[PDB]
Amino acid sequence: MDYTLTRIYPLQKQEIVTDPLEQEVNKNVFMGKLNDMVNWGRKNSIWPYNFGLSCCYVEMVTSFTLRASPRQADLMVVAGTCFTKMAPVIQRLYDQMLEPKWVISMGACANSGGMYDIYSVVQGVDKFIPVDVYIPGCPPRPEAYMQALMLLQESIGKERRPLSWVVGDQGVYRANMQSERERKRGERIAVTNLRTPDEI
Amino acid sequence: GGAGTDFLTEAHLDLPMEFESIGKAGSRLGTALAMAVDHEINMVSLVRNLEEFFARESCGWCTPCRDGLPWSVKILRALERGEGQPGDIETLEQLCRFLGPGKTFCAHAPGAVEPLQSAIKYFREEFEAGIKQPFSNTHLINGIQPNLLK
Ligand code: SF4
Ligand code: SF4
Repeated sequence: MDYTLTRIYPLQKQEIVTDPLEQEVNKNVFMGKLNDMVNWGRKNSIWPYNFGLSCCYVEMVTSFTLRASPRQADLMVVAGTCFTKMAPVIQRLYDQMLEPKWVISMGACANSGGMYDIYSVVQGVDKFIPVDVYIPGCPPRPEAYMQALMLLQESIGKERRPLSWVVGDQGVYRANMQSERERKRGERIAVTNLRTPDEI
Repeated sequence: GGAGTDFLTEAHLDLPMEFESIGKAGSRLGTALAMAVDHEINMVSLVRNLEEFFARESCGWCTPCRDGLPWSVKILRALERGEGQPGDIETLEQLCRFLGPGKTFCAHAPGAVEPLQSAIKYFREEFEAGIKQPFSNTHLINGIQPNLLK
């Protein structure tokens, strides 16, 4: 598994590296156990902050069926169009969160601007805010967010973040995971026949 | 007087063979060489033969005569084979009006529809016996529900 080191957004240190733990110089069975324990607690305790924008927030509340403060949130779900007047607000809320933090882009608009390539819309939240999981759709089905959360859990269980801010390497090593598209290419292509669009 | 003249009935046999008399009767004197049709002759098959000739003698210059006459031949052949579908006689009549004088480049077609319009006028019952099948130009595509026009 290769990792991307974000040592100390559009432009920042992104050096592809090897598992820092596997490196013998910094290889300790105890340290590895500690890393796994922290990753386990974080992936099984992702408190969310749903920034409600446009129509995607409505699908999100259906899935909900709260860390009202960005301070208590570990994940910011950008669900809606990134309007010009809203972009400063989104950046401020994300900048009022503490490490570790994650961002899931839900919807074509948050992903790339979607059908709204217009003068009053930022073409993607990834133009100003780092994103971890992208959910295609418009609006993405409530169940799609659940899949995205599970994908984030997997990515979080493989991260190598500093165990303490006073000792060790303060670098966030994120694993270069395999694309879901290539992972499930086989089953998708094998599909042959489908139900005719004639019945309910 | 010719394959390109409008058919007349026994009632028109007492009309003088002049250009004005036959014209008022609803046909043309033509070559004055008349042809007699007996009761043992089917009008649909007779006009199908006439159209097959007029359609293949077309030179192919103007669409009305080049692509319109061949359509009629197919409808007439379907009618004589009992495979006519509703709307066939209407197409035949529309062709007769739209292939009339002025519409085509020369008078080959204007005269080719003269026998057809007359046969439908005096012997429609023969053309009607041909229509025995329901109208259908579309097959059923699976997965696509059809627009059911009423
Ligand atoms: S991606 Fe589609 S459904 Fe979601 S906020 Fe944008 S326009 Fe609305
Ligand atoms: S009507 Fe005359 S010009 Fe037109 S296709 Fe027939 S023969 Fe040719």
